[PDB]
Amino acid sequence: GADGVGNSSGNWHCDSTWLGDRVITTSTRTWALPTYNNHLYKQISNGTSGGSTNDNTYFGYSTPWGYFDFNRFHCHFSPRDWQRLINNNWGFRPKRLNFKLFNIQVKEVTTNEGTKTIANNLTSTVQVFTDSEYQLPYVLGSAHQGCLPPFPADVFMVPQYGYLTLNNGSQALGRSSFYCLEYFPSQMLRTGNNFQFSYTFEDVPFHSSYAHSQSLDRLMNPLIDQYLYYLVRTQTTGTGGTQTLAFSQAGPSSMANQARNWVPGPCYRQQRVSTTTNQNNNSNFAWTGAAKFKLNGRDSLMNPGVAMASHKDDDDRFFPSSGVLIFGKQGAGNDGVDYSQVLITDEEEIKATNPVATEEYGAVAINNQAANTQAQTGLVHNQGVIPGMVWQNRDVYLQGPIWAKIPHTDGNFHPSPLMGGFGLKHPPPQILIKNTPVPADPPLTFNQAKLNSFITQYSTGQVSVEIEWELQKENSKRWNPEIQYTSNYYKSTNVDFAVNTEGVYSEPRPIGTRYLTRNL
Amino acid sequence: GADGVGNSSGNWHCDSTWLGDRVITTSTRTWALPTYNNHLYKQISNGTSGGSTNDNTYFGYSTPWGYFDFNRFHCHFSPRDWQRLINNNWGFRPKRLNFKLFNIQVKEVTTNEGTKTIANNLTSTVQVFTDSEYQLPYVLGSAHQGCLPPFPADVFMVPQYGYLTLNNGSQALGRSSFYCLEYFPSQMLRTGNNFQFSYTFEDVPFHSSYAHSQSLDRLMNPLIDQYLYYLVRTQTTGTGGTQTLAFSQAGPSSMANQARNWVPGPCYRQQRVSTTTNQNNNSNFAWTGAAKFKLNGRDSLMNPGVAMASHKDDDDRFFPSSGVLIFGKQGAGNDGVDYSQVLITDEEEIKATNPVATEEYGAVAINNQAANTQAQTGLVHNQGVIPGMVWQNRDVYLQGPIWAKIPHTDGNFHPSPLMGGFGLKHPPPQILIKNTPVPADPPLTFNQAKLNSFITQYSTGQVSVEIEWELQKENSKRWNPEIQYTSNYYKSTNVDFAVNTEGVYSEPRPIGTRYLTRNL
Ligand SMILES: Nc1ncnc2c1ncn2[C@H]1C[C@H](O)[C@@H](COP(=O)(O)O)O1
Ligand SMILES: Nc1ncnc2c1ncn2[C@H]1C[C@H](O)[C@@H](COP(=O)(O)O)O1
Ligand SMILES: [Cl-]
Ligand SMILES: [Cl-]
Ligand code: NA
Ligand code: NA
Repeated sequence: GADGVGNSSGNWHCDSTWLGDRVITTSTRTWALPTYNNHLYKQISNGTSGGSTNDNTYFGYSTPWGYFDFNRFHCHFSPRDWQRLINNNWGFRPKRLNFKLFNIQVKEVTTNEGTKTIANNLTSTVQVFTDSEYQLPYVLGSAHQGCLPPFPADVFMVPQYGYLTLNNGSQALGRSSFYCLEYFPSQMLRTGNNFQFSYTFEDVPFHSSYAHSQSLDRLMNPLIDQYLYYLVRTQTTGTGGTQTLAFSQAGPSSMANQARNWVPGPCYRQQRVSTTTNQNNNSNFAWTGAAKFKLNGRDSLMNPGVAMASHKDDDDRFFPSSGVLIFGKQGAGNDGVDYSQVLITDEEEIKATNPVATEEYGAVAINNQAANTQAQTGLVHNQGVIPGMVWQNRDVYLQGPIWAKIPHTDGNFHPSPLMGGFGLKHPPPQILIKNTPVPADPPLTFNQAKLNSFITQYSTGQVSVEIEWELQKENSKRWNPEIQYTSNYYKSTNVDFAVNTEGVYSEPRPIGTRYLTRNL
Repeated sequence: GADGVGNSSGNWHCDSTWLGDRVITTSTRTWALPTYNNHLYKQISNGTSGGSTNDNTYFGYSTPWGYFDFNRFHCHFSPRDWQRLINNNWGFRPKRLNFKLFNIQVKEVTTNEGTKTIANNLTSTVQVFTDSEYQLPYVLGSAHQGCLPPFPADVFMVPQYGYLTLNNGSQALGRSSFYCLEYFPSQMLRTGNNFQFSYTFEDVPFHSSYAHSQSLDRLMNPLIDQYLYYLVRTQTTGTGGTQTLAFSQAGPSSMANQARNWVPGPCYRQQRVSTTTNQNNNSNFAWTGAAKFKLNGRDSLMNPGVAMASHKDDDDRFFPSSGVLIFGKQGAGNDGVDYSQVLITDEEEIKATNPVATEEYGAVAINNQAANTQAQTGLVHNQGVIPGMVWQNRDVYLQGPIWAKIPHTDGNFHPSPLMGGFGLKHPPPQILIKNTPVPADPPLTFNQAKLNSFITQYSTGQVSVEIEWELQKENSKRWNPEIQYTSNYYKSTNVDFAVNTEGVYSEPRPIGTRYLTRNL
């Protein structure tokens, strides 16, 4: 038969294939969908009143719908695969994908007298649809939990969909928009029924898997001397102290002086903090210290900020308070976890072209030099883009994000997601799922009221995401061995990126993308 | 319909057909699959610490998967069939096979208040796949229990899959590899869904079902005398005792002296032990006595060793402590069972070309003979292969193993499984099965955690293995009746290879392969 209950409505594909440039990832996981909001759209707001501050106010709605998110690299990549990709390519980018939902099973749970039994409702349905026109608030790219699990074996719960609208305090404005998912043409399923579609990534720039092997400043030959001169002295050396103009040709020895065609990238000052406890000043400056941007009278934290080097050499302990991504160690607590639990990423690789996060961009003269007045200079903590700058985008990690929807705005600049990734105008459409409400027996005499009693049930099934990535091979003529991600030989009680003695896959550290080195 | 619940998704084939050389075996058994490891991959290690010795240390993983093993002769052969094959062929070998899984039924068991009920989950699925590329640690050929039952009627449990990786003590090394079965493209089934495939055995040498009827030493005509001489005496006979060189032509009477073109096979000394209790020395030399090979600082027992004759004639009671296969009598206990329970196989058939297990290979001179110094000789307990050797491989039994995967190594010698069988580089692929986890109702509010609650269920179904064997008929011109496996006429209370009064099929003794005799 075509579609029956005693028939697999799809298969399990979890494979990675490398041919030439194209690497194909395929993942399958087993999901479970709870009933959300008792089949109800609820208005949710957080007020100014009460303990909560004004910066955490919001207005929105929580829907009875769940959504499928695969926006995390680890979903499509095995740790071993991530290794192959990082260690041999100068870049890569998504090309197309394929989604599938199958072997859907709906169960109805009954409880009597502390006795609980779960069996099948076959006639029951499950609704699915894609926001192919992008008419629904984009949830994804907010780094929200609920993406497919990293380990294929694990079975996961489907995230609940909800959105935010313009708000003043705990109130909404005239502008704020209320969306109803049901007002969307969605496809329905019964077990033996399957859903699926395909999408093709708009053209996007290859991510850089290469870390520079020349600093922006050191772009010139040591042996030669520039044909240009610079002002070397305003005053005669020694006792005389009489103003004079002396000019010198910037040479190899005087490298700093010599003129350059390109200058470092932009910077927003980030407060510095040291892993060692003692060094830090004894105040709770987590918030007061941190850089932030104020929008509509509300100050939001600048996380994770513009792309900047985490630390200057040998300052490894240092990190921006808010200027890097942080990943919890497995089993880590959501609130107030200790330092040991967290994995603080490090973006030092990009130090060569990008400004250090914790230091000034540089200095600019504050006044005209005078016969009486002395020259002055001021520091640059906040530096915007100017002609001649070059820079590197923030890195993605095996457990990082992949893409993000570029806001539909009149304009924007270098729209590469600040958390790292590919910026798409038309990203993979949001996939929405929901269990169709099955009413409990209605009262015998007609009632104008809307039914408030339903059979309790949840659904389960497999999901498949297959993505085709385009690689960009290395062309380096570097004579010496390059740096590469490896797993240390030395013995240990547990294996890296494996299950422990209890059956708990764990990702020991974040894994960057740039190991291979390319010239500037 | 094509695939429905009320439809047999396969039939029962249990037949043997003989045409010409080709004998075709077909078996079908009914299996049951329990849930394994609560749907969890678990890290398993045995430590140096505690009672366990260092030689029993290991590191590995236990998977939620089960595997189908047919690697035992009795599965495909009826005892009567084994008889026909052994009693009329000089050899045979596997040619191709066909596997099938069908009539899959998944049951979900419920327990309330000490009340247990088992019914059907139809929408539930079962995953299956073959390691057609050999990317998974090879379990088979380790003589592990869990192969299809010998008796067709019996219903069996499916073995759990698990593997081992490089370990130091209870720790893993950097090299050690962790495999995830789910990362394998596997096919899913619902009842009315069936799986199946075919494989063809790489070319392999016919097993020898023939026992030699000439000793390697006695390969020459009695009547004739060799045209070659040997050194018969170093000293004059009688009183004189003065050195002289005397040479004689090796004749029929002096058979031992005469030169030969071929010499016996290799040997590793095996400690001798007698079935009679009194003869044996009163010490627990089971381990201390036994020969062993030390790998990576760990001593493993040499079981079952190289192929060697169990005993010289009339030494029938004797056997190598570790140098023969042992099969438990039906109902025999796993640990510390008495001698009566066990069936100790006997490889005396091969004594003619192979060295006796318990005796030295022979002797070699230890020094140069001297006018003053006397000649000396030393025994050879360990003897490696040298030009001119010929030997017989170890026999397979009706309840023995069939093939084994030749380790993917740079080199090897005469790669015939030491436990007996056919050595294949690409053996029948491991067949992996697993019940797909069906989650218990999830909590209403999204949780980042991985689901830990599942409906309890197991599966059942029929399995079919069909193998085509190629025979090699006897060509003997032997005038007298040959020895053959028979069942003794004399009355008994139970029939050989039948069920007893309780319904317990039992294999009374091991059944060899070599009865027919061929010349050397
Ligand atoms: N990841 C990503 N997504 C979307 N747009 C991006 C991305 N990275 C850079 N850009 C911007 C930068 C330029 O404005 C343009 C490509 O020009 P070019 O001269 O090639 O830099 O796209
Ligand atoms: N059972 C089995 N499996 C695999 N390889 C085997 C087996 N028996 C012997 N051999 C080896 C011995 C030789 O190296 C080769 C066949 O050569 P020949 O001159 O025919 O002995 O194969
Ligand atoms: Cl976490
Ligand atoms: Cl047994
Ligand atoms: Na709510
Ligand atoms: Na276990």
